[PDB]
Amino acid sequence: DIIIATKNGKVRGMQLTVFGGTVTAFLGIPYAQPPLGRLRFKKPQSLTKWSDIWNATKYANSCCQNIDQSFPGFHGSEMWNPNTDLSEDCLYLNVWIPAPKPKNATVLIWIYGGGFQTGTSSLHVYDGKFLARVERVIVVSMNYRVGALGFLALPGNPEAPGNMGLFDQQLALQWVQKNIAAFGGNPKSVTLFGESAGAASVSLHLLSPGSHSLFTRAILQSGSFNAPWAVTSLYEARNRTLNLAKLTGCSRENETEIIKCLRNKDPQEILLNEAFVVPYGTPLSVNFGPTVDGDFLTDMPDILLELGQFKKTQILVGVNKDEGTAFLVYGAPGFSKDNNSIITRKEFQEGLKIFFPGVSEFGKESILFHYTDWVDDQRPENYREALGDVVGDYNFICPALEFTKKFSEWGNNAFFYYFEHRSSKLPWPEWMGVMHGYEIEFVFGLPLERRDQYTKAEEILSRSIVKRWANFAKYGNPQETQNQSTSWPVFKSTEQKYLTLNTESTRIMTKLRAQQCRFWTSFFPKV
Ligand SMILES: *[C@@H]1O[C@H](CO[C@@H]2O[C@@H](C)[C@@H](O)[C@@H](O)[C@@H]2O)[C@@H](O[C@@H]2O[C@H](CO)[C@@H](O)[C@H](O)[C@H]2NC(C)=O)[C@H](O)[C@H]1NC(C)=O
Ligand SMILES: *[C@@H]1O[C@H](CO[C@@H]2O[C@@H](C)[C@@H](O)[C@@H](O)[C@@H]2O)[C@@H](O[C@@H]2O[C@H](CO)[C@@H](O)[C@H](O)[C@H]2NC(C)=O)[C@H](O)[C@H]1NC(C)=O
Ligand SMILES: *[C@@H]1O[C@H](CO[C@@H]2O[C@@H](C)[C@@H](O)[C@@H](O)[C@@H]2O)[C@@H](O[C@@H]2O[C@H](CO)[C@@H](O)[C@H](O)[C@H]2NC(C)=O)[C@H](O)[C@H]1NC(C)=O
Ligand SMILES: O=C(NC[C@H](O)CNCC1CCCCC1)C(c1ccccc1)c1ccccc1
Ligand SMILES: *[C@@H]1O[C@H](CO[C@@H]2O[C@@H](C)[C@@H](O)[C@@H](O)[C@@H]2O)[C@@H](O)[C@H](O)[C@H]1NC(C)=O
Ligand SMILES: *[C@@H]1O[C@H](CO)[C@@H](O)[C@H](O)[C@H]1NC(C)=O
Ligand SMILES: *[C@@H]1O[C@H](CO)[C@@H](O)[C@H](O)[C@H]1NC(C)=O
Ligand SMILES: [Cl-]
Ligand SMILES: [Cl-]
Ligand SMILES: [Cl-]
Ligand SMILES: [Cl-]
Ligand SMILES: [Cl-]
Ligand SMILES: [Cl-]
Ligand SMILES: [Cl-]
Ligand SMILES: [Cl-]
Ligand SMILES: [Cl-]
Ligand SMILES: [Cl-]
Ligand SMILES: [Cl-]
Ligand SMILES: [Cl-]
Ligand SMILES: [Cl-]
Ligand code: NA
Ligand code: NA
Repeated sequence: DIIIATKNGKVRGMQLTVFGGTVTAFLGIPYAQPPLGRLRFKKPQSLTKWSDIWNATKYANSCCQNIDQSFPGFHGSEMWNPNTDLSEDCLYLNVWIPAPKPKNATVLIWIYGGGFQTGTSSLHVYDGKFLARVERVIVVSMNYRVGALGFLALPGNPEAPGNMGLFDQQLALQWVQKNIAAFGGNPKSVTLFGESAGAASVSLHLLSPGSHSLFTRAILQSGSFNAPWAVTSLYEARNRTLNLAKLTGCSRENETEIIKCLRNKDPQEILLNEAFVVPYGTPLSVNFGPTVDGDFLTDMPDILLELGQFKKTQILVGVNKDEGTAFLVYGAPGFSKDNNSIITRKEFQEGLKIFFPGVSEFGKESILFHYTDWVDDQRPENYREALGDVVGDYNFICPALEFTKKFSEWGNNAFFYYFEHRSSKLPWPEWMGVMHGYEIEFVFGLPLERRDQYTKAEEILSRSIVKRWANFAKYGNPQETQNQSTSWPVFKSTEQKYLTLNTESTRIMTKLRAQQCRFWTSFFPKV
């Protein structure tokens, strides 16, 4: 029996057998008053002390969210849907500590993605027990509010100030500072890592002054705040808030009377209405996301990045080879996970209208012009691969690259990776390649489980990635120093070296997607 005295009370964990060893898991520790009733849409409130032994032996409720129902019964989509009950009462976190108890272990804090509308820390691919067992770090992950319940914005109004889900994250980082030493953890050695909207979240903690003292280093997988989907403007946010008010019958004149009316609405009413607050949205539609609230985020983050206004520390940043492919089968005409998705020039043009709905004809033409000059015009995959590249370069790869160049220009070490391995267990079709989100299982060491039917070469690749991530968190330097590994050079703004992650030869390359990213980063924002 394993009871720890946290600052708010005693929690009891459970014992886990992992690779002939043991991990102690604390699942579902609460870190805030449940944001219910009059607390819905507010910032999270501190938790009152309990005098019993809290039983932290099962994953807690997931936060209210809409489910991906586009492919019922398909593991490729459903692996991402919540695996606990949905509830507003969802502000809980998990802790995996090595056995026996460490003395001063580095802590890894995971922040999941999901487009800021979905996600949960209880997902199988976020199980931190392998990192605890293998690298003797402490893995922490938290649930945070998402969708309108987490990011509805009436800027300046504390009844719904925006960025509540980011403050949920922040309060959990504070829990680790106040409590993790009781678990064997070193609160002075905390590395945030996250993927997609989780990665964008991590980058925003690098800008928020309130999070500066709550972590040491940061890892950003397939995401950063300067990606076009990551920050809702004050314009759209209030137009989206106001729409939601109309759809729910809550249009009032006193701006607080609106919030009051959305608080007697059942969570389902709010959820089913989030889809329509945007007139013509995209598959990547972040209906309710981070805004410039003037509390968590003091200015527009592009300006903060550009003028060096962020925590000075090391970062590890990276992207996958085919970020853009997953989105094509959520709306692009002619695409389907159940065929090879050979699309015509006309279908490609229609696809740009889907992903760039309010962009001018000239802007859409300029995308076509940059991506439709190929070596071979007979190649029938040409338009199919071009549209995936368009979506991935615009939405993920070029913003991550630009974040890395700009962040490192202020003098910190940065490490950039290009993940190009397609999991042998990937349930999506082959033409979709190295998809968005399918490095995560390698980062968490799932292929280290010999029973799970990954190949040997994947166990090795995961084993090395896990080492490099752990060395990064522990030492600010993501090297594998023992097994004659390729040395990972720092990403400098001149040479822009990066490391490729794959099962064969890990190489050092320069200036990833240079041509494509000059278009997206220099020319396209003019249109
Ligand atoms: C746990 O270790 C810390 C030292 O942390 C080091 O620095 C961090 C930035 C991180 O990178 C870790 O890997 C390092 O191990 C100890 O902190 C010291 O505390 C004493 C007070 O007793 C203080 O005088 C020292 O200045 C601190 N050292 C540093 C480097 O800041 C802490 O005591 C250790 N905890 C336990 C329980 O042993
Ligand atoms: C700001 O919001 C308006 C209002 O959104 C419309 O009504 C909501 C209830 C929701 O159902 C949305 O999908 C609706 O679009 C939007 O502009 C509207 O555009 C549509 C047609 O595209 C049409 O209803 C009206 O022309 C507009 N509604 C008005 C004027 O009330 C759009 O999101 C934003 N419009 C502007 C001008 O900023
Ligand atoms: C690939 O499939 C898409 C999607 O069509 C559906 O899925 C298929 C697997 C099959 O079950 C079809 O019967 C389904 O309709 C095809 O796109 C459709 O194309 C037809 C005619 O070209 C058109 O009428 C539909 O509107 C299209 N639907 C969508 C969602 O785009 C596409 O033609 C298939 N491509 C190849 C190369 O086989
Ligand atoms: O992740 C989103 N929404 C939550 C959805 O319940 C689940 N996602 C679909 C999965 C399919 C394969 C890998 C990716 C996840 C959304 C998004 C928006 C902005 C940035 C990143 C992601 C999105 C993702 C894929 C396709 C369409 C939309
Ligand atoms: C919390 O859970 C306890 C679980 O029962 C046993 O507790 C320890 C001693 C281990 O042996 C464990 O494996 C067992 O399952 C309950 O005894 C206790 O009443 C519970 N308390 C609350 C408040 O739910
Ligand atoms: C809106 O209602 C709140 C609560 O009663 C009140 O404090 C505020 O002054 C009202 N605003 C206006 C403009 O009347
Ligand atoms: C290095 O190789 C040895 C070979 O036995 C293996 O046990 C070990 O896990 C490897 N280490 C890393 C970090 O890959
Ligand atoms: Cl719960
Ligand atoms: Cl519910
Ligand atoms: Cl599961
Ligand atoms: Cl899986
Ligand atoms: Cl490539
Ligand atoms: Cl052509
Ligand atoms: Cl061009
Ligand atoms: Cl998988
Ligand atoms: Cl093919
Ligand atoms: Cl070299
Ligand atoms: Cl390239
Ligand atoms: Cl250059
Ligand atoms: Cl150009
Ligand atoms: Na390339
Ligand atoms: Na141009």
